[PDB]
Amino acid sequence: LNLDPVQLTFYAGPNGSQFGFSLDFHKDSHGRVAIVVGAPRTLGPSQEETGGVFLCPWRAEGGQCPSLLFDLRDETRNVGSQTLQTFKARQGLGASVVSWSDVIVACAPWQHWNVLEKTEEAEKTPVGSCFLAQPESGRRAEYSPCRGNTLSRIYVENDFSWDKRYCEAGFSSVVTQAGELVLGAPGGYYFLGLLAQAPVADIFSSYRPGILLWHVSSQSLSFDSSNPEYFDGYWGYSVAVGEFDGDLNTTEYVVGAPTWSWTLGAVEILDSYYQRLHRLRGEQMASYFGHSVAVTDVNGDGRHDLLVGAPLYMESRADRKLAEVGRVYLFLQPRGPHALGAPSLLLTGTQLYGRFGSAIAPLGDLDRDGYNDIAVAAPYGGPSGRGQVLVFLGQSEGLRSRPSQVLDSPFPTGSAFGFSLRGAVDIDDNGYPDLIVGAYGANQVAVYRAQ
Amino acid sequence: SEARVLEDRPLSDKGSGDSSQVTQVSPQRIALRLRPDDSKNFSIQVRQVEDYPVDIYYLMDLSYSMKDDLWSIQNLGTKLATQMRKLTSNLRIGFGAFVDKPVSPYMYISPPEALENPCYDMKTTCLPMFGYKHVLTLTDQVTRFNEEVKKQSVSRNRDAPEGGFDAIMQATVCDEKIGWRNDASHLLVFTTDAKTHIALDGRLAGIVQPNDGQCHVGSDNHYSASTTMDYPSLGLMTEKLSQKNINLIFAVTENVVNLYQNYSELIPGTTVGVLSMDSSNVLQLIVDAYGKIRSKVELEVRDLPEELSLSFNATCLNNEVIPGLKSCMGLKIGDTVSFSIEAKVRGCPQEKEKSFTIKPVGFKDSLIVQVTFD
Ligand SMILES: [Ca+2]
Ligand SMILES: [Ca+2]
Ligand SMILES: [Ca+2]
Ligand SMILES: [Ca+2]
Ligand SMILES: [Ca+2]
Ligand SMILES: [Ca+2]
Ligand SMILES: [Mg+2]
Repeated sequence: LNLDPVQLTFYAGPNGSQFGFSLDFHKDSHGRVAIVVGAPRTLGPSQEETGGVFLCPWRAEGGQCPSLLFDLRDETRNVGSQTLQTFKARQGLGASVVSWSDVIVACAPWQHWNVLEKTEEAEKTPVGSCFLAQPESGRRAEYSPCRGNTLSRIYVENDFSWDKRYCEAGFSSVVTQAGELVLGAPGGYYFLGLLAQAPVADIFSSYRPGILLWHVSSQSLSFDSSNPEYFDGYWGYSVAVGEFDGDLNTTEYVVGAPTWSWTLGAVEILDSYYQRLHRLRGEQMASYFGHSVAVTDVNGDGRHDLLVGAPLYMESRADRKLAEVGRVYLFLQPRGPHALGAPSLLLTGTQLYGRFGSAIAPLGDLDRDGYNDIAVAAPYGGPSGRGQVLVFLGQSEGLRSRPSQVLDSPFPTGSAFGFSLRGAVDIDDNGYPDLIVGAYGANQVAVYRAQ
Repeated sequence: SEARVLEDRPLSDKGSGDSSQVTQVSPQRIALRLRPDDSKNFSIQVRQVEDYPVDIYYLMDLSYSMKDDLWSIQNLGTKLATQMRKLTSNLRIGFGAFVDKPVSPYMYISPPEALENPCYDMKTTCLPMFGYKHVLTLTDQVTRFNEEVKKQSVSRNRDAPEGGFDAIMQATVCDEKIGWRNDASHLLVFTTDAKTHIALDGRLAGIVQPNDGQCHVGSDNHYSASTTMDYPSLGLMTEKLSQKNINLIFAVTENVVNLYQNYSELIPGTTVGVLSMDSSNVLQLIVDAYGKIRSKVELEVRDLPEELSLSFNATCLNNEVIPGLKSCMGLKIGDTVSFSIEAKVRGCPQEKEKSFTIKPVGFKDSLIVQVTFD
């Protein structure tokens, strides 16, 4: 409601670099807030699309950014009879970026891994392997919980138990307040999905350059399941952390699954041991249920509620019986041990083919009314199919179904405006959070300063 | 307040030739003149005629689990032609395919040897992955489907779901590429045995650009934008197949038939069936699917301005009328089913000329109703 669309700011990078995909705030020790924008298609040194991450300062006018430097060179090692290789071409470094405190974990979900043995091999599978850096201190480390030398024949004879080869680790990167690095690997364990948590401090303090295959002591991962219901969950598509147990000691893991229970979709809530506590099936099948989650306290009571996006929520109309307008569900959290049940609120879109709900961002007390507000994405909403960002406000009963403020796309058609959203950080020290939105079609990022 | 028939033609009985003037709906054009704050009604006499040419595009899944079904399609064209001949004297058959996006993590990109054939480790030869691969255009020659099959091979993708939705759009919108007839009823048979892919299965492969209704099949008979375009959604999948007057027929196995029968509710003009895992039960599936979709006369309204709405009454088989019904079921060949529509406008719009169509789903002929105000 107070996010002005007149005064804009435009950070652009290389052309044809898909800049602006994954973007985050970054607060230093002195309180200055920088911006860490990913760009999974920026060219590397070898004239190849090795991705990139640009650390853009806060400038009122925007412009170009100085890129962070990471090891973008292929590594080869010979340990015993095994030859370890890591491949960085077409890795999309920046496709999932997260920054916590003073550490930038800019992750490349497609850094491949392979192991050779005479004639046999472990296959170059997109395990995903993602980097860490501390620009203020200049310390560098890497982590990849799904690296193993198990051969193809052994996996075939065993029949695919504990298969992390297809992890794509770092895809869903959320860092706990405690300091634990949580990764989501929707391709692991027979292409059902997993979750991988290891400490950030252990990651920094247990990495040695030049060793491709090593394991952290504190690595704790999920468990494979033979349940035919669970097949192809993509479990880990978007991890979220919040208080869903009642005990402050345990930070529970909210995990989305686009496909479950015969192509329905689900959103699960599990503890630090990855044991199931709650599970919310999809209300309408294959309607984009199981991707977007946003653990935020919408009602203001103090209990962390839940949001789920569903941009392909098709409904009925009068002229024609089809209306793909997308829908954002609300699941409140009842007092006591009662589980989350029917969807407390159903937010409807209006523009057909609107793609409404592709990203949900908790913008905090945007109006300083006392309740958390969210901004639901729409890459191709609006009358001309250019893009919309719809801001829904929070209240005691939930969310107002009327978008208080809709931001139209400065960029031309095809920019996918509104794809990635981040909030709840005061970039101008004016008292209200300033929202930044990524559009990779225009290779630009629009920073709105709240009034 | 006049609704004089601007043009009307006699409904045909049997079609031996000159299909361009079948005129399966009467009246064709009616000029509507509604005074402000009033209503008017017009009569409709839809009647589907026998021997109405149709064209059928057989879209099929061809993943590794989809192999054994392909061993029973070598003579589908001859068998389908004989069965459909009893109900239509002119048939057109097409063929398509799909596996998934040829991209990581769906294909065997390692070692560089495996990039030419994924199934190298089990001593088998399979084609590289492809998202959509048009093979045959709809031609009235029966032998085209027989020759096209037994030439195509089977690819191999890792996960269970496939890129079927990508192939269906390229069937829907590439009308010139495949050869849709404008004076026929179109049946799209989509056969699969496993799950299918939806939107935001893209970021798992880095393929984020969403699908649009455009036709990206170039001169190579290939979905040229396979590795850069996303999957199509439900509104894209047909709202775009309603637009081309097309009927979609799922043909899926029992282990997945539950969702598809649960999914035809949100997409109209669709009849789900059960496909035996040897694809020996698809010939009877398609024939029975048309029988239900034919004797289910609906009434879809296109380009209806918001200034007015339509009220529907039905006069189905037997003189019994059903108020508040816009569709009749349980018909057969040659049935004449009447309808009653009352048009109500609010005041008088400042346009004085508008035109909307009253059309039976999947059928060319429609009532081009022209509404004027005075
Ligand atoms: Ca807990
Ligand atoms: Ca609450
Ligand atoms: Ca608020
Ligand atoms: Ca501000
Ligand atoms: Ca697949
Ligand atoms: Ca089979
Ligand atoms: Mg298969």
